Amino acid sequence: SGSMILHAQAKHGKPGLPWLVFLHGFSGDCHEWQEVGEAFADYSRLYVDLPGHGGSAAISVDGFDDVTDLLRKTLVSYNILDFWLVGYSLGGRVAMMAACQGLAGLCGVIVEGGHPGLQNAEQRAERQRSDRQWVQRFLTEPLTAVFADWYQQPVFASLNDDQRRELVALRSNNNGATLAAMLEATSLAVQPDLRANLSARTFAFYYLCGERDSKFRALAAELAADCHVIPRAGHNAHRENPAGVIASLAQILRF
Repeated sequence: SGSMILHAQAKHGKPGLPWLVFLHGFSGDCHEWQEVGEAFADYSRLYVDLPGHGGSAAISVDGFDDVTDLLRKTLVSYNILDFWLVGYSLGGRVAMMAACQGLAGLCGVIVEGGHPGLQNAEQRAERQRSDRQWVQRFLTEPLTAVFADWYQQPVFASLNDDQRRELVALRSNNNGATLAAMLEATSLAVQPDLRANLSARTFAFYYLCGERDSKFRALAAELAADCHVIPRAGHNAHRENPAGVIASLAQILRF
């Protein structure tokens, strides 16, 4: 279909300052990080749509290598030469994979909710089982029906009914086929265990955790990261406490 890059929204800041390149989570889009990112009016900001999502819905990938290649291509096309990657959940995993492969111009990586990888064949088989079942639902069921159950998952337990309904309605603005393909392609089941790579890193790496997010606080500690704990926040700290996340990002980026 032609020479492709990822769809993204660019905001230009001061010349000489780095770009902040933001990566959303599964089912989301490039609006995910804008409430937080637009606080950094002096930086340039790139809000990327991952394959299968937003304006990148028609861009398919077979795995992380394809995603990393597309991200690299996109950065080159925008002439982004110095940048931070900031990723939430799947976007955090994309950021870690790309940084570990190696990206020219990378200043550092900041992750919220990004799993560094499973550690044995057993955990992987089970995540593969779970992801395959979701994939088949996204591939065959009306999106609203799938998302209705999606938001009943334990990670969303802290939500109320109005919030769940809102999210179901919002995320039903996606395509099921492209979401399914991306879910499969970048499944945690096929991701390497990045602990060794992260330990041996030559780039800066920071972790943000909602106070209530015990799962990712534990994972951040496994990565020997001193997590920036965001008060009054759970599984999506940048959404639940945007001012707190802005403060933490300012502490990290500006010093």
